[PDB]
Amino acid sequence: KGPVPFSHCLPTEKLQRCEKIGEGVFGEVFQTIADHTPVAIKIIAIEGPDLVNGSHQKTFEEILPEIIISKELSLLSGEVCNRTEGFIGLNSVHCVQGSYPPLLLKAWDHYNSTKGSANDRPDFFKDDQLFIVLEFEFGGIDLEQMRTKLSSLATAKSILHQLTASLAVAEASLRFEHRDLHWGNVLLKKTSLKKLHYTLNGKSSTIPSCGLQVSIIDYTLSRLERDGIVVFCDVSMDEDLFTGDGDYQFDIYRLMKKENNNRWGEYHPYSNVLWLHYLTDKMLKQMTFKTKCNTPAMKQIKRKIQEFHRTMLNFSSATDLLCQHSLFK
Ligand SMILES: O=C1NCCCCCNc2ccn3ncc(c3n2)-c2cccc1c2
Ligand code: NA
Repeated sequence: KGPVPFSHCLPTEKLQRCEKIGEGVFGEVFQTIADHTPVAIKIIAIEGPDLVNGSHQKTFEEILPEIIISKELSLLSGEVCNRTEGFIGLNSVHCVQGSYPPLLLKAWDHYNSTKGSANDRPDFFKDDQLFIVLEFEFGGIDLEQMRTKLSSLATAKSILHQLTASLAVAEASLRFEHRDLHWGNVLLKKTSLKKLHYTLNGKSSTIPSCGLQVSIIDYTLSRLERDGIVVFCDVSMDEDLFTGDGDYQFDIYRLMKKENNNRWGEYHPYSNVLWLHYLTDKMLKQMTFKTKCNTPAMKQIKRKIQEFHRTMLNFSSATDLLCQHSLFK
């Protein structure tokens, strides 16, 4: 039948090792260890009548899109014709019932103390409350938190290339749009591989890693389709999403709406190009590299990224960028 107790997904040892790693209107994301293996746990309240972080809770039906999308993107690491590891593994999904575990509140508190939270402390849920718990592969640390930690603009180039490739592969296989690819949703993890591999419509290629593997996460707003069945988040009646300021990020939401005429069911892979532009913009303006571009070779990489910034909005998809933009030649 129905939901399982929190303790089914989060036994004592696993709860004791939880550290909060991020948040959103949806809820909370923690890192922990499951079977000696780091994982990320995303916890979303469903079906209740309380306001949570300023919104009503989703119904089970309303969470299925994100579950579906998470599974599809996870599957791309093991496909053949259109293959990428540039999203994240989905290990499990559960529906749990209970009040919020005190140990997760303790982790929540530590995060609020050190980084600050925009969320309601999740301590008001009763013992009949339902949640969806998604357990993901642990993908490393977000680009925003790594903004002063990267080696050089060659590393930035790798990151852009990886992101563009991953998005292209998902466009080709799934008519995917991420739709919220701010720099908090780009993860970086060390790899000893010198080259990373992807396959796009049957053609395989490689990207120099610069020692990092990128994972694109958080599919709250994402869209895709399969066999003409579209799965998406309909934000056509959201006001607040389109009225932010203070960062180019908030312009991207408005520019998406302009591109799609507020019809979020449609496929508009230009949204992927918009997010990639926003990300290039962050690379050129808000990162501090450990090695400056004061050699001719590194200056040259900078000029290519500036050229990418200046021209990429004339491309129609991540696929168009990957296949045709001079940056990737
Ligand atoms: O919805 C998700 N994230 C939204 C909040 C940002 C947390 C960003 N930081 C990290 C750090 C490491 N990891 N590893 C996996 C994930 C993850 N997230 C992850 C996976 C799927 C969704 C989200 C997050
Ligand atoms: Na990944």
